[PDB]
Amino acid sequence: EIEQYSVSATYELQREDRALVDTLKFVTQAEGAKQTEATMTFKYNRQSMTLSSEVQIPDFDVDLGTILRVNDESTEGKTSYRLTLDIQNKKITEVALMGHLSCDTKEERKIKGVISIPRLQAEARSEILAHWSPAKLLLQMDSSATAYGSTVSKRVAWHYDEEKIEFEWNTGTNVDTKKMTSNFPVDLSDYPKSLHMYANRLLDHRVPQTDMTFRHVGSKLIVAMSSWLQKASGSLPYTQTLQDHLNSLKEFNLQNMGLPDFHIPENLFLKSDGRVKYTLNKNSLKIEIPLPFGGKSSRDLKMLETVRTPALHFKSVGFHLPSREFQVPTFTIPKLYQLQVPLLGVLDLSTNVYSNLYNWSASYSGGNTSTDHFSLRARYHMKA
Repeated sequence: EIEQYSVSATYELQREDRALVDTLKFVTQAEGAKQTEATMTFKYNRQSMTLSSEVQIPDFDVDLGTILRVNDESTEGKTSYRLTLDIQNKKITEVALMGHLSCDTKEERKIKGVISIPRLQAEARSEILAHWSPAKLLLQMDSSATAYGSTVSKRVAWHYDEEKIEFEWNTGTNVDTKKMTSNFPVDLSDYPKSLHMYANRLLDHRVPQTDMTFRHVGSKLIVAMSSWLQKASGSLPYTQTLQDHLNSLKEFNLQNMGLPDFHIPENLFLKSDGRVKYTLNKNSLKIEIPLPFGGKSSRDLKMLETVRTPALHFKSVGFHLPSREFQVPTFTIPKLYQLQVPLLGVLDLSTNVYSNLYNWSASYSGGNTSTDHFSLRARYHMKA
């Protein structure tokens, strides 16, 4: 069926509509009726900065598809990109990594990140925005992560203003018991069958010269220990769930791993509230310090923008070394500096903690409410 073998590393250049794919394939098949196809192809779209990797191995059904799509959307006044990592296992997208960037150079600086897993429910967020402003400054942050129903949040926002300056923080972390139980697979594909077969083996095998099996003594011991448990104090539904578990265990057959009883509260909340309120009366001070020798571009630093190594083509020894072009991140020198000069009070803080069965509140606003009228009210409060 196979007349011979041949392995090749032929490089081709595919016509992707308008774009060109530097398709390099490494097939290792056997010539003849029996094709031992095992090809490691790694496509590259140089016209669209797209990298792909293909490996088909039907011997173990290994058909992995890795596609790296990069969108060049950066312009002279709008720097943007769309990073995409599509991890397909057996052509099934199981890990996807998408990034959205709209970091403009004028006011808006949108930085985003998408992290989710369709198979295991592992959703994570990373979104950054920073609204540029010559006078004030506006900035935000987003970083959320939910995996198996583990809700984690962090909400911190700060904004500058001539009147007031505010700064809050919110560390959200709530993990629910039933949500964990449902999201996390708590049942094994091969476990109830094993328990049933173990119970069958235990029942269908015992000492001779008699017919009682160990299940009778096991039920006796479960009854005795249940009687001892109910002998002591404590009237909770967890005890009744335990009794049901014991009755099920009497036959030596369960449904899941461990103990289904959940003594913890179904809602497990843990939050750290807090803020900063910082008054600057009504106006701020925006000093525009002149910066001499400013506004220069990359070429004025006596440095090159792109580093190009000497391409070495020596025919005597056949040495080939192309020009590796390295891009130096550009930076522009500001001509003026915006400096914010603050003012006096009023000052105020508040922070509240909400842990499980714990609601602690605090509030204090110090500082004279009026500089020119001397109305001081520095009152605090602590509640738990």
